[PDB]
Amino acid sequence: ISPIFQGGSYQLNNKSIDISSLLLDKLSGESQTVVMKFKADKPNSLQALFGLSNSKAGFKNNYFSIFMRDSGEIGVEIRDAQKGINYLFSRPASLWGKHKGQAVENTLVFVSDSKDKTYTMYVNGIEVFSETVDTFLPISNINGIDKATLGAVNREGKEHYLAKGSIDEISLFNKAISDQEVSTIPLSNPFQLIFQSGDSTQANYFRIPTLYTLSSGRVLSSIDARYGGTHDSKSKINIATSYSDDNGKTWSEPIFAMKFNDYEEQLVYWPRDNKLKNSQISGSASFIDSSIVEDKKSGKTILLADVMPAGIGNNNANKADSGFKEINGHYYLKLKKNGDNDFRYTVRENGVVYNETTNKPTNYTINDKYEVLEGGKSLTVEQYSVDFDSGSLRERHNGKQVPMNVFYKDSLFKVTPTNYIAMTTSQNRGESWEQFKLLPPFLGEKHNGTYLCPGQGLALKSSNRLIFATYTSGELTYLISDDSGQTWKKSSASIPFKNATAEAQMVELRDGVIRTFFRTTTGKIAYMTSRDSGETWSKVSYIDGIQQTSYGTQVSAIKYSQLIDGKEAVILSTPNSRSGRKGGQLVVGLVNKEDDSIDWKYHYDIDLPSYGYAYSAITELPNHHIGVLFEKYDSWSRNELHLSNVVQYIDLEINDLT
Ligand SMILES: O=S(=O)(O)CCNCc1cccc(F)c1
Repeated sequence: ISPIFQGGSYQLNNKSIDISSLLLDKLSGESQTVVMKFKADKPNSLQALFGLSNSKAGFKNNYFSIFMRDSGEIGVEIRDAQKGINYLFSRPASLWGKHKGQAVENTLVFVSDSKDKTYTMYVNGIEVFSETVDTFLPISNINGIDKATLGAVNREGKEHYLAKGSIDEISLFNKAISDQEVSTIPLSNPFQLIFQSGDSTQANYFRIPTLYTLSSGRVLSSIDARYGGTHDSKSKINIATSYSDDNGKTWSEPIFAMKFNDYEEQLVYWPRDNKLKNSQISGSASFIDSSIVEDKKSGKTILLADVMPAGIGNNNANKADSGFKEINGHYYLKLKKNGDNDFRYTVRENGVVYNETTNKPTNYTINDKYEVLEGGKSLTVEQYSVDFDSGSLRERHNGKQVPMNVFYKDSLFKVTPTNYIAMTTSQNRGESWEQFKLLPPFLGEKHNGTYLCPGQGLALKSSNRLIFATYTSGELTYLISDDSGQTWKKSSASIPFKNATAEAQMVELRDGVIRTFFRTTTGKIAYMTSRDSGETWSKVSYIDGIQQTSYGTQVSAIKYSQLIDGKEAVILSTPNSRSGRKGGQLVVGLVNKEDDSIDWKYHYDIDLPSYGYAYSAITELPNHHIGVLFEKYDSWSRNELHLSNVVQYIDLEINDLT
């Protein structure tokens, strides 16, 4: 079906455009599709792009509108006072504003389907909502519609929700076009998706992106594949990876680097209403916060992530217990058996499960995958699936058996309910990953483990040294390996905060000189410096010229390979805002070789100051472009939970930044 109306190049300059004559008598039947290509790089706080209204006295609540907010939220209202219907459907963080300083053409498709009683909205090729109702209201079946309007809604003869922007193309159809037909509509996106809803991970949500450029030129990305909405652990989360061999143009189907099987990998539409949005998968083990590095010596890729046993997050993790027991020099994972009230077992050498009460070995062993064997025979547990069919979250057995893992709720032997760090390696640059190993405790038997800083580890250019930053109360705890990650030692660096989420990322300014940038609770990004390849660390300083919120946001950083303005250059990625996670910037700093101080000379705004930007990953692509994979939404805001396809990838050149 071809359009019943088609128009274009409308400038919305705080003055509505009447298209009633052109459109109203074209609308027929109960199903409609609106296709609109529009720009708004300077939107008003709340504005309507398109309206169908009853403009008469006493019918101010009889209208259909497509509206947007300066937060990037998109939505519709469908209202009829006589029918007593006031529908409002929307999703935050659905829009782009600007890319490389030019207004982005957003492609909006809204489908109003009378047969399925469903309203569906897509923006930039992403389905942002699909709502089914019991009582369907066709958009031109509103009582007394007499105006079709661009850039406002006409209510009682006056202009409401006046817009600033432009509509380059608008088409309407007297049909609810299919999901297939929608897929064929040309897009003008400034971004790409690496991970996305419906891909091989089957997670509907993603958080905590990473990027790392490998020596072969392959670019590797890791991420939290988050199943139970966007909630941190406790939840179900796996670590997924994807790579690009063509400088970020295309990406491989994801595989898992770290995954648990105690709960099904389910693509679930997590509820966003206030009563249910804090529903949380409460009995699954999870991985969270990955970080990547490449080792030149072995050629291996190394990935670490936090590990959380069933039902555990940072909120309830046993502080005061590492989960290991010291036996004269060595660290052994503790285990609690079904029915015991204490942890009377340890995993000794060769995975042998050992009874600490009688110093006796058992017939149980723990394999490489942390699965429980009895006499060489693999034990199993029944898997769980989750659903909201009952009206609340239900977690229940699904009839499938999976290998029994000591991180599981249903396991015969269970680890201490605290946080761990695991490592996995790849010998094929991310085509497959090994079974993970737990790192040993670094701060003692009675200290819970540190938290990995997501993003990149650091491979010093002039040596074999590998470093992963981690954080805990009162310090950064750098984990250092000189033997391809086979053994690790810690290097502790005091910071003047208690309990900070001090997510830290490192750059090598020059041989042996490391600057670490980190999240604080002060509203400023901090930094410290090592001049001996991470053995010792300076006191903490703060960057002026960038603002973060009181709670802070992860910051990513790289040392650029090429000189800028004749100087060594560092690039920082972070929100720049004291209010929320928004106003994303890449900030280019030039190093003063007199004292290694940095002058933050260029600020590149990734999109509008009001549009969301949270955790991020940055890398120098082999062609010297800059790749950025980032949460394009406010991942703190309690209004922006459980959004799909907001972690997005862009390609930039240094001349775009400067
Ligand atoms: O600042 S945010 O709230 O967006 C993310 C912080 N997540 C920290 C964390 C890290 C490891 C395990 C957890 F349960 C939680």
